[PDB]
Amino acid sequence: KGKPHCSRNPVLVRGIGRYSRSAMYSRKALYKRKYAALATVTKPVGGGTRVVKLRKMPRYYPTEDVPRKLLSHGKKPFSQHVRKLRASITPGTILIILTGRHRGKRVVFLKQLSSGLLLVTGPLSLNRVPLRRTHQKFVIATSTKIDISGVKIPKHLTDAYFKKKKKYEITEQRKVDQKAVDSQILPKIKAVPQLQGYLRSVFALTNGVYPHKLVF
Amino acid sequence: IAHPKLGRRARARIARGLR
Amino acid sequence: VLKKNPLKNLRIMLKLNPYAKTMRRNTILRQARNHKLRVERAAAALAAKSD
Amino acid sequence: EPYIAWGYPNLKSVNELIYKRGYGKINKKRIALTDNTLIARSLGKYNIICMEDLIHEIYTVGKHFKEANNFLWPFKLSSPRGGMKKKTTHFVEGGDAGNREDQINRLIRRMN
Amino acid sequence: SGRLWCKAIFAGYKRGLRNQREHTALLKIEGVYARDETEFYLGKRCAYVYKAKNNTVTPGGKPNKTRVIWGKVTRAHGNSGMVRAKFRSNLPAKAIGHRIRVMLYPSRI
RNA sequence: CCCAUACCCGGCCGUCGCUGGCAGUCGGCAGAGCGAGAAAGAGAGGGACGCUACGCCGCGACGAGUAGGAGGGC
RNA sequence: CCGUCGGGCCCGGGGGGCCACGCGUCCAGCGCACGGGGUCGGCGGCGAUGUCGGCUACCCACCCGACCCGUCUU
RNA sequence: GGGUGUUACAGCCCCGCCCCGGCAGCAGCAGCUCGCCGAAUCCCGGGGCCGAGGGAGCGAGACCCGUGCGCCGCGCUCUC
Repeated sequence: KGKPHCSRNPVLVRGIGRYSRSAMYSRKALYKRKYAALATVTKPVGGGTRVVKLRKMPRYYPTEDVPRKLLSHGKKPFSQHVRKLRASITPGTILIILTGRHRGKRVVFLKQLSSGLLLVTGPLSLNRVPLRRTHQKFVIATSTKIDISGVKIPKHLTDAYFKKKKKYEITEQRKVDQKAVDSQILPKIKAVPQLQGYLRSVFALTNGVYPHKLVF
Repeated sequence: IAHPKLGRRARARIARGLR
Repeated sequence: VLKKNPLKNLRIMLKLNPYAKTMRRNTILRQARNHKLRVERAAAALAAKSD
Repeated sequence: EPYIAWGYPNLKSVNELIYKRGYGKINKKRIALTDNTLIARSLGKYNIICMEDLIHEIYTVGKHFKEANNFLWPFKLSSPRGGMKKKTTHFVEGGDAGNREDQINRLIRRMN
Repeated sequence: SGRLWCKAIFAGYKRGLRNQREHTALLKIEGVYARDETEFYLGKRCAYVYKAKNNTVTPGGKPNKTRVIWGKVTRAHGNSGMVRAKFRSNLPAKAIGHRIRVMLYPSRI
C-alpha cells in the first residue's frame, strides 16, 4: 500500500549515491519502521469426466542436445540499450549525408528516434529528401542551426513507421505528413538568407580541400 | 564479533536489530 | 576467473575494499565544494576590480 | 646492481601494484587475487584478511612482512612505456640500473 | 555529384628493416603532415578500389569489374602524418604507391 | 618517433605439476548440498549431458637443441 | 614557559558527516546493476545462366625474406 | 659620437623602520618563468584488438513439484 517515492538520494557519479548508508538510514526514516514477524483440468465428456493434463510430454526426442549456457549479466537486447548522441547534433542542425544514395545532400535534423537513428529531413522541395531515418555515425554535423522549437512533428510517426515493410510505392500517408512538417520548416529556413540555396547544393571535396583542416 | 566460533553469542543482537 | 582491474572497475574494488566507496564518495563532494569556493573568489575578485 | 633498478616505493605505487598486478602463491599456483577469501585462506593466521591488510603489512613493513611478501607472486610488469635512458649503465651516470631512490615511482607508473 | 573520400597513398607495409608485417599497411594521407592532425582520420574507413578481369556483383548495382578491399585507419604512425591501416585482407604488393580512398562516414563530428 | 621470436594482456596446442576433482546417475523406498579464512555431525535417543575410470574434467606454471637417452604413434 | 591543521575511537567539562537505533538486569518481498569471460527480445543488400563460395591444390604477378645438400670439422 | 657625474626631464642596486608594510594570487589559463607529487585524486571522452568458457541454480519445501536473471558485491523501492 502506497505510492512509491522517487529514489531519495540522487546519483553523484555512476554507481555512487550522494548519501552514505547511515544518512540513507535516517533519510528513509527506517529507525522508526522496524518490521518484525495448475496442470490438471477436469473436462466432461458424453464415459464420464476426463482429466486432461495440459502441456503434455514431448512426442519426440533428438538424438543429441546442447547444454545450457552459463549466465551473464551486462548483456541487454538492443531495444534496452542507452541511446547516445553527439553534442554537436542538436534539433535544428543541418547535417551532411555520407552513405545513402543521398550522398552529400545537406539535410535538416529534427529528432532522434528511440531506435537510435536520426529523423532527418532536408526539405523535399529543395534537396529531394523525404522524412528519412539516418544513422548518426554516417553524418557530418555542420555548425549551422535553425530554430525548430516551434514545429509540432507528428508523434504517430516513429521507427516503426519507417521500418521497411517487405516494388515500392509511396503511400498517401507518407505524402500528407511530408508537407505537414515541410510547411513549418520552409518558412523558417527562408528567414536565413541564402540558406535554401545552401540546402540545394551538395557537399563535395575539391583540390586542396582537407577535412581535418577545415571547420564546418 | 567476526570470530566464527566465539562470536556466535555476539552476533545475535543483530537478529533483533532488523526486527 | 577473469581478473578485472579493481582500479578501473569500480564494483570489483568494493568487492575487495568496501571502504573505497566512501573514499570516493568524498573526493567528489570535497572537490565540488572546493571548486565552488574557487569560483566564489573569482566572482568576488571581479567585485574587487570595479570597486 | 648492474642487473636491477630498485628504489623506494610510494604508497600509491604499492596500491596499484597489489591491485592490478597482484597474484598470490596459493598451493604453489599463481592465482589472481580476485576476492579477500583468497588472502584470508592463507594469511589469516597473521590477521591479514583483506587487500588493505596486505597492503598495510607491505607498505609499513610489519611483523609478518616475510610471510605476506612471500605470498605474493613476483610481479610481472610490462616493458616500460616511454623507453629507458640506458639499460647498461648506472642511474647516476645517465643509465637505468642501480638505486634511483624515489624515482622508482615514475618507472612503476610506466611499467605497471 | 563530387568526391567524398580523402586521397591516400599505400606507402608500404609495417616493417622493420629486414622483416615486414603485411597484416598492417602504412598510409600517407594527402594534406596531413604531422601527428597532431592525424587524429581526425583515426577509425575512419579506408578502401582499396581496383578493377579486375571478371565481373563481380556490386551492392546496389549491376555487375561491373571493380572490386574493393575494406579497411580502417587504426592509429597514427611515425611523427610526420603517416598512419597505420588494417584491411580485411592484406593489401597486395602491387598496390604500393597507388591511390586508396579514406572515406569519412565512421565520423566523430 | 621506429621495431625482436624479449616483456605485458588474450586465444589455441603440447608437456609438466597439483602424486587435483568425478563411482553421488545417492529420485513418490525421492528431496535436488558441501566455495567454506578459523581442530571437528545438514548424526541418532515427472527430472538434459555424463563415467572407452587405460575415461572424463579443473586449475597453474612452462616449451631452443647437435652427440645421446626415453616415451607415444588410430 | 612556548610551538603542533600532533596523540589519546580528537581526554574531559560548560553547518556538515557517522558500516550508529530495540527492551530489561548486574558490575521479509520486489526490482536496478562498472557484480563468478557477449549479447541483441537490432538491421540491410544481392542470388538461374552468370553470378556466389571454394584455406588448401594449378599457373602467374608483386613486396619482404632467402647461398647446396650430405659430411668430417674449433 | 666623446668627456664630466649620482637621478636632474630616465632608471638600476643595497640598507633600516614601515604588522614578514598592505593587497589579489599562488608551483597560476599572463594555457611555458623554474619542481616533486596524489589515502595530499577524481570525473568525462575518443581510437584500436578481443569475447575464451557454457547445467552457477533460485523457491513451495516431505503441509510441495514450480521456475531457468542465479553467486558474491553495490544500494532502489514497498510493507510510516
